[PDB]
Amino acid sequence: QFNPYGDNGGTILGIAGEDFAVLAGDTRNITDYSINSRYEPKVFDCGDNIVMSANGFAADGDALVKRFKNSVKWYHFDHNDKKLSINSAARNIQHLLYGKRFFPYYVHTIIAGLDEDGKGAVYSFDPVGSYEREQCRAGGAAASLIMPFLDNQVNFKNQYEPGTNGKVKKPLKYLSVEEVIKLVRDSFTSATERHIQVGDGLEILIVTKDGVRKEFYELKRD
Amino acid sequence: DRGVSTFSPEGRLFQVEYSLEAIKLGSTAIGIATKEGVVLGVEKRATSPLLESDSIEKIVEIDRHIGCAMSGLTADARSMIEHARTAAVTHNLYYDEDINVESLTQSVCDLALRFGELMSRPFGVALLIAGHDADDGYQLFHAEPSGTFYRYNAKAIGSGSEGAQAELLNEWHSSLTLKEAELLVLKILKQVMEEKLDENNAQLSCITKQDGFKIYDNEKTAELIKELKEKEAAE
Amino acid sequence: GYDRALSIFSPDGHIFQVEYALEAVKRGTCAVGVKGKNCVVLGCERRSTLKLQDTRITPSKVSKIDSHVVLSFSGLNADSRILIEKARVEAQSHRLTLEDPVTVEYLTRYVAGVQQRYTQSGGVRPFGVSTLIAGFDPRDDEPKLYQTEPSGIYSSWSAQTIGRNSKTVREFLEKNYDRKEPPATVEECVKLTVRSLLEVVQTGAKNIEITVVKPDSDIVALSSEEINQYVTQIEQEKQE
Amino acid sequence: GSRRYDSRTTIFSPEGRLYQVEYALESISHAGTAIGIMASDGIVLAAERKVTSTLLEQDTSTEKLYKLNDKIAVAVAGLTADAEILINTARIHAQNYLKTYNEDIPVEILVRRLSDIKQGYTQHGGLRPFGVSFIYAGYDDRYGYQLYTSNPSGNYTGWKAISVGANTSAAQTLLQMDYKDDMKVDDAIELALKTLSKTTDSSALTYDRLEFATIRKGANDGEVYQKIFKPQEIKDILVKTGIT
Amino acid sequence: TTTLAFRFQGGIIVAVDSRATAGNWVASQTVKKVIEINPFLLGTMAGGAADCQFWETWLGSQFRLHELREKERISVAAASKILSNLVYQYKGAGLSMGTMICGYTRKEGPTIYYVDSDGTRLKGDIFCVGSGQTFAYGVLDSNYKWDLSVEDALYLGKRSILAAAHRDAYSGGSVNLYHVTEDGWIYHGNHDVGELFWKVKEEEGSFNNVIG
Amino acid sequence: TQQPIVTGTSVISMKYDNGVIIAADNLGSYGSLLRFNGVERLIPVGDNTVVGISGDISDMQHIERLLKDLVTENAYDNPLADAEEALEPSYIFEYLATVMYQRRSKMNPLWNAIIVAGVQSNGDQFLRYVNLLGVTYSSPTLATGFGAHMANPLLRKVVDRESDIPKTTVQVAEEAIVNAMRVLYYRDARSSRNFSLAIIDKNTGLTFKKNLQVENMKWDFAKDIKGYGTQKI
Amino acid sequence: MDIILGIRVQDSVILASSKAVTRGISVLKDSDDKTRQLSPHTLMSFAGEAGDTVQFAEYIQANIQLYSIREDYELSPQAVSSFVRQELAKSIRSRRPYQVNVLIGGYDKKKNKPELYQIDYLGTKVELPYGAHGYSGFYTFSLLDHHYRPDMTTEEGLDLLKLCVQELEKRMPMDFKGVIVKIVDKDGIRQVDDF
Amino acid sequence: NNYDGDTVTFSPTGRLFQVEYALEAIKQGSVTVGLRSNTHAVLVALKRNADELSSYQKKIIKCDEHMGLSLAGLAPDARVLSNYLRQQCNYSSLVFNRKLAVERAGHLLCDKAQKNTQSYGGRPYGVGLLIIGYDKSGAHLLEFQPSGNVTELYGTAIGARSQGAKTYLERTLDTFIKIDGNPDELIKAGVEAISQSLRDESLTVDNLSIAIVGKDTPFTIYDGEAVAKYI
Amino acid sequence: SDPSSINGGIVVAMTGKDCVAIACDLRLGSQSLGVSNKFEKIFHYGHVFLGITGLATDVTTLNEMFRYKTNLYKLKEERAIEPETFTQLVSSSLYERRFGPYFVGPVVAGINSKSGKPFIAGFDLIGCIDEAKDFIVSGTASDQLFGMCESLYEPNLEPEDLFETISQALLNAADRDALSGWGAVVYIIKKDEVVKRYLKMRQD
Ligand SMILES: *[B]([O])([O])[C]([C][C]([C])[C])[N]C(=O)[C]([C]C1=[C][C]=[C][C]=[C]1)[N]C(=O)C1=[C]N=[C][C]=N1
Ligand SMILES: [Mg+2]
Repeated sequence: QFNPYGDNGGTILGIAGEDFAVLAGDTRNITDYSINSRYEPKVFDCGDNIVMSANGFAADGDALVKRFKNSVKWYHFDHNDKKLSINSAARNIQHLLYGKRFFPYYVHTIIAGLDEDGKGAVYSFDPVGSYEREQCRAGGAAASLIMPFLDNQVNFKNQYEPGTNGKVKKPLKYLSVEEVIKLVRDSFTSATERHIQVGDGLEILIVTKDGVRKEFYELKRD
Repeated sequence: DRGVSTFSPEGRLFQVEYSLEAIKLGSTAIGIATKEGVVLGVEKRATSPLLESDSIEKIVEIDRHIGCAMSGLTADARSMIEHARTAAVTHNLYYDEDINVESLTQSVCDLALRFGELMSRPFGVALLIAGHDADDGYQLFHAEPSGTFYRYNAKAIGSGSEGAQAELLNEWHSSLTLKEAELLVLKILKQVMEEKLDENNAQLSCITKQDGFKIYDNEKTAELIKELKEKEAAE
Repeated sequence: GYDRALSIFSPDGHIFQVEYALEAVKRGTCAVGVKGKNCVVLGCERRSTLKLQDTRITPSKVSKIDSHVVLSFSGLNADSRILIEKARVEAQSHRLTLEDPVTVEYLTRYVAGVQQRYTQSGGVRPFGVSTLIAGFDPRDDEPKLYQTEPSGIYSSWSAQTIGRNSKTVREFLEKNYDRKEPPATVEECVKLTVRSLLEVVQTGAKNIEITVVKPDSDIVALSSEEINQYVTQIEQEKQE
Repeated sequence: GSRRYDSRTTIFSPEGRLYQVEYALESISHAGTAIGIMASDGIVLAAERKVTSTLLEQDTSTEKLYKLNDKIAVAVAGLTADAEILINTARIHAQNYLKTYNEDIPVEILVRRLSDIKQGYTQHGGLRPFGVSFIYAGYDDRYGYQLYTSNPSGNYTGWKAISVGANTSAAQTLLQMDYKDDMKVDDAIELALKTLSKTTDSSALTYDRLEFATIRKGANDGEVYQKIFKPQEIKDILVKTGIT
Repeated sequence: TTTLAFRFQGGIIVAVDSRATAGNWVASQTVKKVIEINPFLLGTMAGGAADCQFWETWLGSQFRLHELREKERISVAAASKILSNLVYQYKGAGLSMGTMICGYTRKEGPTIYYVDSDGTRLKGDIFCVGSGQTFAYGVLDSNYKWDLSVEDALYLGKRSILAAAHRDAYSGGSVNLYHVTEDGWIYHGNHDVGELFWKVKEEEGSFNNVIG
Repeated sequence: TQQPIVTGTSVISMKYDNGVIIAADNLGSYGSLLRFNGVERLIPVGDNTVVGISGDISDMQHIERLLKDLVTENAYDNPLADAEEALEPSYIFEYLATVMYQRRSKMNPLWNAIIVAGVQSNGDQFLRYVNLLGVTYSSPTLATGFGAHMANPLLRKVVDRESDIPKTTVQVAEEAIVNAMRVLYYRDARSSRNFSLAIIDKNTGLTFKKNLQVENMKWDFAKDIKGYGTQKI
Repeated sequence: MDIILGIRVQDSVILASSKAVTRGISVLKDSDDKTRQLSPHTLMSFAGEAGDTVQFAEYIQANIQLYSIREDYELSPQAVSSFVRQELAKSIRSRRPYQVNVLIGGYDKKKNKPELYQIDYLGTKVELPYGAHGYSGFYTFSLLDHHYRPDMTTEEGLDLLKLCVQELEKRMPMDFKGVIVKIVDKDGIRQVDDF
Repeated sequence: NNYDGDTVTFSPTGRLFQVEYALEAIKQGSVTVGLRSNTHAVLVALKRNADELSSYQKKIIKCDEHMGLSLAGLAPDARVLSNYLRQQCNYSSLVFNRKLAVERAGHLLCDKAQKNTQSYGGRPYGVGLLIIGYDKSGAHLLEFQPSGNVTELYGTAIGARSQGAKTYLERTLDTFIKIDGNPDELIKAGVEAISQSLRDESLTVDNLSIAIVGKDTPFTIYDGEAVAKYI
Repeated sequence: SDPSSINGGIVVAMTGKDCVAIACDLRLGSQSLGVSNKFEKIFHYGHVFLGITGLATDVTTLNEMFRYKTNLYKLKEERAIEPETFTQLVSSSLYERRFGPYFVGPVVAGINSKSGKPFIAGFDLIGCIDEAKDFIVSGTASDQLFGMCESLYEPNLEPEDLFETISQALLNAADRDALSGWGAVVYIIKKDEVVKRYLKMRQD
C-alpha cells in the first residue's frame, strides 16, 4: 500500500522580542537514518516583513509556503498594495490548512514578524489549522527538548527571588536581540547533542522595523 | 431579434446604455465626503399617501464601516447588496480585518457585466458606496451597471442628478464639516424634489470612524431641516 | 437548456416584459387590504361571469402561507400557485433552522426576491402576479400589511388595493382611511373593506370574499350570510 | 446564430396575455364537445367523437375518455397525443402518492399537479404549451364527488356541471338552465345526452359517434365504480332517453 | 480539557481551562478556549483545537450576516442550530467537537446550548464538557443554586475548573472566566493554576491531602 | 496506489568547480530477476541538463515522454528557443517537482526518485532531487536508493561543504563517481556492471558517455577465504 | 437514546420516553423530551444514534407541517406512518443512513380510533396494541401480554405503564432518569406532568 | 448593416463588424503612450475624470514584478484580461520557476480574444492594451487589439488623439532608443510624447500617470506628487 | 448481521387438480425478540398472489412496488396481469438491483384466467426463476419445508385435500425453526373463488 506522508525531520524556533522577532531553524534534511542535505533552507522571507517555516513533511511544507507566498502576491493585487499584517497572514494560513482538513498538510507551521503597534509577534499552527499568538514557540522533531528550556529562560518559570523563598517571583524583564540569539544558539546546540535529526547548521532570520536580516552558525555534523 | 451582449457602431453595449436610462428615471440620491465623515441622502418618493414611508429602504448597511444608497430599479439592488455583505464578511473571515472600501466596490462591479445568453440582463440600478478605512480614509464611490466605478468628493445620481451635480460643484471644498455636509445634502434634495421635503419623504445617513454607519432618525432629520430653514432666512 | 434573455432593456430604459406582466395584474380580479388597530382584513373580488360553479372545491383567493400569515393576489392564477408553494416551503424551512416562524416582512422579502430573480434569469418570463401579504409577527400585536409586484419591489401599506379598477378603490381608501385613528375594531375594519369593494364589485352577493386575520394565528373566513349583513347595513345608511 | 429562428413561446403581449396559451385555446375550441355533470349520487362524463367513419373499429377505440385510477377519470378536448403524455404523468403521480401515503390520491391534489406542469410550459423552457383541456371526474372521502377543468394556461377550477371543446357557450347555457342541486345520476345522464344532441354539428346523434362514462356509488355498499360504456350500451341508453 | 457553563440569577457563568496536549506532551498552557463570537455570544472549545476554532470563528461570520440581513440580534437557539446543522453535514468525516453556545436575549433570557460533532444539540441549565468534565460536575452539583451572587457564582466556576485541573492530567494551565449578563459578557481575567491552587488551599482550607 | 514492477536502482551525482556529474547503471530488474540489461536511465534535455531516474521503469518512460513533449512545447512560438529562452535545469526540475507532488496528492504516484543535474545560463551549477512523495532537496552530492547509503559517504569526502566545490576539478570528481559505481556493484544485489555517465560543464558543454564498465575490481583475496569459521580445507 | 414505549387503549395512545442523555461516562441532561408533534393528533417518539434522532424527527415534522398548510387538512396516522417508513426505507441504502427508531402514536379523527405504529431504522413498520424499541421490549412485553386488554381506559393504561417503568427501573442496568409521558386522543396531545 | 447583429457573421466584403465596433470603443478612450530603450520600458497615461468632484480613472495595471500594462476603452474588460495575464504569469512562476516572456504573454492574450470573435452568444473585448516588460531578452513593448492582433514595437500610443504622439515617436525613434541607464530622461521623452496628443487641458499633478520597468527596476506606478517632477 | 434472517419467516406454495395453494407464517422479530404476530407475507394483485420472505422492510417495499407496477399495467393493458407475465416482472425488477439487491425470497402463485392452468414459481434475491410443477418453498425454514413437501406431496390433489397437505407442511416446518411461527395463513385458490383460512398453531 502507498503511503503519501513522510518525515523529513528538522526543528524550528520562534521568539518574540519587545521591538523585534526571530525565526530560527536547522538546515539538515533527512529520511529515516540518512542525510539528504546538510544545507536545505527551511525558514523563508515571504515579503511584507513576514518570515515563515512549515516543519515536518517537506513536500507539504514547501507546498504551503509556496501557496502563502502566492496569497501575499494576490493580496497586493486585490487590495491596492496594502501591507499584509501579521494577524491577517495568520488567519489566512488557518484557511489554507483547514482547506485540507480531511487530507492534511503534515507540518507544524510558525510565522514571525511585527504587529501593527511595532511590537514583536510569533504565531503557531497545528497541521489542521488551529492557531494562537505566542511569545515563544519551538516546533518539529526536537520541540519537546527546547520548549521547557524556553519556559524557564524566557518566561522565568519556576524561578523566584533570593531571600523571599517562593513568595516573590522573578520579574519578567525584557530581552534584547543579542540576549535572544544567545538563547537560540544554546537551544540548538543542546538539541543537536540529544536528537539525531538535528545538526549540520543553524539559520536565523531576524525581523525589525528596518527589515529582515540573516545569521548562520555551524552545528555538529554527526 | 439581436444579441444581448451586442456592440453599437459607436462602440457601446446597447443593454448597458439602456440600463442607464432606467437609472435616470429613479429617485434622487446624493453623497458628500468630508474629512470628518461621509454623508448619504435619498428621496423616498412614495406613490401614495397610504404607503407607510418608513418601509421604503433605499439606504442600506453593508458593514459597520461601509454604507450604500441606491437609485433606479431598486429590486435589482437586493442581490448586489447580498453579494456586498457576503464579500465584506467573507474577507473579515479570511483576513481578520475590515475590507477596503475600494476592494468592496470592485467586488460589486465584477457582477455588472456577467450577463448573456449568468443572468439575462444588466442591473437597472446605480449605487453610491460610502465608507472609511485606515489606508485611504473617508471615501465615496459611484458604481454603475457598466462595471465602472469612480471615486468622488461628492456625487448625485437619479432624476435630479445633473442639476444637483452643478450645485455640488460650487458648494464643495476640502474643509467642509460634517454638520455643513448634512445641511448641504438637505438643501440640494429640497431643490430637486417634486414634493416638499420633510422627515417622512427624505432620509439622511452618515459614516464616521468612531460611530460607524448610521441611518438617521426622523426626529433627528426634522431638526436639521428646521436648522436649514432658519439659516437660509438669515440672509 | 433554454437560455434566451426574455426580459431585456429597451432604448428608453424600460423592461417591457416586466411592464407587460403588470398589465396581466391589471386584468386580474380586484384584491384589497386594510389594517386596523388590532387586525388586518383581506377583501377579494369574485367575477360573477362564472355560475354553476362549485364553491366548496374551487380554489379560494386568499391562501394561508403559515398559521399566522396569509397571501392574496391579482393576476394569473396559475402563476400564483408557484409563488404560494415556494413561500409555504420557505416558511417551514425558516421554522426548521431558526426555530421561529417568519416575520411578515421576511416572507414578503422572500416572495419579492423570487419575483425579481425571474426578471433577470435566462429562459424565463416574469410572474404576472402582484401580491398582498398580511399577518402578525410571532409574539407581536402590531398589524402588518405588505405588497409585492412582478419587478420585485415591495413595501408596507396602511391600506392598499391591486387588480382591475384598483385606481378607484385606492381613491376611496385615500380619503376614508385616517392614520391618526385607524379602524379600532374588527367590525369597523371589515365594514371599511366591504365599502371599498362595493365601489367596484357590482352585486354584493357571492362576489365579495372577506378574510379576517387577528394576532396569535387567529384567522377566519366570513360566510355569505355574514358578509350579506354588512352589505345590507351599508346601503341602508347610504339611503339618506 | 440560433436566436434568429426562436418563436419565443413564453412571452407576454402588450395587453398582458400569453400568446401561445390563447392560440392553444383557439385550437381546443374546434375539438369534440365533452361534458361533465356532477350529481348527489354520482358523476356523468359524455363526449363526442369527431367525424368518424363506418370503417373505424369503435369497440377497441378510445380518444375522449381515459382512466387515471379506479376513483378518477378524465375527458379530453384538444390534441389526443398531447393528452396521452399528460395522462401517463398523472397516472404515475397517483401511484407515487399511493406508495408514499398508502391512501388513494385526493382529486384536487392530482389536478393541481397536472395543472402546475402545464403552467411550467408557459413560464419557462421555450417550448410550446400542451394543446389540451381536461374535465376531471373523481371521488375521494374528503369532498366526495368532484368535477374540475384545466386548460393550457395551467389554471384550474371546480364545477357542478361544465363543458369543454366546441360550442361550450351554447352548451353551458343549456346546462345552466336545466341543472338543479338535488339532481340524480339517471337525470344527469339524460341532461348530458340532451345537451350534446342540441349542440352537435352533426345531423343526428348516434351510438357510434359517442363515448360515455359514469362514476357511481351504485356499487355494492360503500364503494365507487367506474363504468366506461360499450357501443351497445350507448345504443341502449339512447333509446331509453328517447333520442333515437 | 474542562469547560463549564451554568444559568443563574445574575445570568450565565462560563469557565474554561487552558491546556492543550498531543499524547502525553503538553503542547500549550495558554490556549484561549473561549471564543468571543460577538459582544453577547460566547462559544467554548473542547476536542479538536482546529475544528473548534475554525468553525466557531466561521460561526461569528454567519451571525454577523444574519443581523445585517434581519436588522436584529440573532437568537441563541438559531445560533446553536447553525453550528449543529453544519457539523451534521460533516457527520462521519471525523470532526471532533464538544461545545457550549452561551448568550442572552430579550425573548429567550440567559440560554446555554450544548452542541456536539455527533450532531447532538441540547438546551440546559448546567453543562460540563471535556476530559475533566466529571471532576467539575462534582463541585457544581453540590454547590449550585439559582440564588447566587455574581461574585459567588464566578468563584464556583473558577473552583470547579481548579478541581478538574488538579485531577485530570489533560486539563490545566490557567482559568479564563466570563460573566454573561443583560448588557453582554464581561471578561474576569486569566488565573494561573500554579498560583491559584496555593491561594485557594490556604484560604479555603481545602486540598488537605496535598502538602504546602 | 500501485506497486512498482520493472525497477531501476541507484542514481548518483555531485558538483565540481565548473559543473556537475551524474551516473546510473543500465539495468531494469523484475524483482530478483535481472530482466533487462540495456536500459538507459539518464535522459538529456537540451545541451545543459540531464535527468537521472530510478524506480518504476514504466513511469520513467512516461516521464521521458513528458520531457520530450516539454522541449517541443517550448520551441512553439519561440525564436529564442536555442538561446535566451532555452529550457533551464531549474525550469525542468520545478515542472517535474510539480507533477510528482500532484500525483502523490491524488494517491496515484509516479513511483520514482529523480535527480536533475545541469548548468544554468549564468554558469551556476544546478543539482536537485525529487521523488514519488514530492519531497525535494539540494546538496553538493546527491544519490538515490542504495547510492544514498554508500555513494554519498564517498562523494562527501571530496566535497564536504560549499567551499569545497571550487577546489574540486573534473578529473578528481569523475574519479570519485566511477569509484562509487564500483562499490555499488560490489554491494547492491540489484545493480549491473554496465553503466552510463554524463558531465555538464560550463565551458566544454554536455559530454554523454555510454557503455562504461566497472573495472579494476578486487576479488583475488576470495581464494583465501574458507568455510564460515572452523573449517580449514 | 435509550427507552421508548407505546400502548394503544380504547380511546387513546400513550407514549413514554426516557429523560436521560448520556454521552460517554456522564449524564449531561436528565429532562430531555424525546418526541416531536407532527400534527395536532399525531405524535412521534424517537431513539437511536446521537444527532441523527433529532435531525430526522424535525425533518419529518417539517414535511408533515408543510403538507398540513398546503392541503389545509391533517393526514391520517396510517398515512404519516407510511411516509415515515418510506423515508427510512430510502435511507437504509444511502451513503450514510439515518440510525433512528421511532414510535408513531396518533388518533384517527375519521375512524374515531387510536393507532400505534412501530418503525425501526431499516423501514420495518408494524401496527400494534403496544410496542417498544431497543432493550425495553425484553422486559415490558411479558407484562403487557398478561395485563393489556384492548378496552382499557386511559387511567388503566397509565397504571399498566407505571408497572412497566417500575420493572425497567428494577432490572435495567442504565439509569434512564425516569420518563416523560404523553397522551394522544380525540382532543389532541397533552403531557402528564406528574409521573 | 445586416451583418453586424452578432460576432458569428462575416459581411459580404469579409469584415467582422462587431469586432470593428469594439475597436471603436478604444478610440473613445483616453490617450496612453508606450515607449522603450534597451535598458528600460515606460508607460505614460492620461487619466480621465467624470467631473471636478470625481477622481481620475486609473489606467495602468501591474501584472507581475517584471510586467504590466496600460488600458484604453472598457475598464472592466481590461480587468478581466489583466487578471488572466496575472494568472498566466503566475502559472509560469509556480510550475516552471520561470518569469513569463513578454512575447508569449502577447500570444496568450491574442488567443483569448480570438475565441470571443468566432463563437455565438459571446462578444469581443472592448479594450486596447499596451504591455511593457523586461525579460531574458531585454525590454519589450506590445500593443494589443481586441480583434486578437498583437504587435511588438519600439514605441506606440492608443486612444483619442493618439496619432500625434505616434508621429512624435516616429521622429524621435533614433534618440529615445539610445537612452540607456537613464530612467528620468526616458520618462521625459514619454511625457513630451503624450503632450503631442493634448488639447485645451494640460498635464496636472492628479491627471498624469507614469509607470516604468527595467534592468534593475521592478514594475512600479507613479501618481500624485511623485510625477510633479516631470510636469 | 445476515439480512435474510433478522426478521424471520416462511412461505410455501403447491399445485393441485384445477387449483393452487399458497401459505405463510405471521411472525416478525428482531433476531430473538418476537415483535409482531400479525405480519402477513402474502399479497395479491388481481388474481395473482405473491408471497415474500426475508428482510421485512424489503417485503413491504416490494409489495408497494409491485402494487404500483401492476396498477399501471392494468390501466395501459386494460386487463389484469397473469401469473406467467407477473413472474417475468418480478425477475426483471429484482435483477435491476443486481449489485445492491433486495434481501427477499419471493413466491408467485395463481391460475391463468384464459387457459385455466395452475401456476407457481419461486425466486432468489436477484431474480432467478424456479418454475416447479409440484411445489415452491422460501424462508428461514426452507430446508424443513423441502423435507415436508417432498414426502407429503402427491399430484392432482382436490382443493380440500390440498389444504390439509400444505397446512401440515407449513406447521411442522415452522415448529422446527426458532424464527418462524406465531400464527399461519393458507390461501386456497380456484379459477373463480379464493378461500382464506387462519390456522391454530403453537405460539412459541
Ligand atoms: B481539550 O483537552 O479537549 C483540548 C481542547 C483544545 C481546544 C485545545 N484538546 C486537546 O488538547 C487536544 C487533544 C485532546 C486531549 C484530550 C481530549 C481530546 C483531545 N489537542 C489538540 O487538538 C491539539 C491541537 N494542536 C496541537 C496539539 N494538540
Ligand atoms: Mg545531531
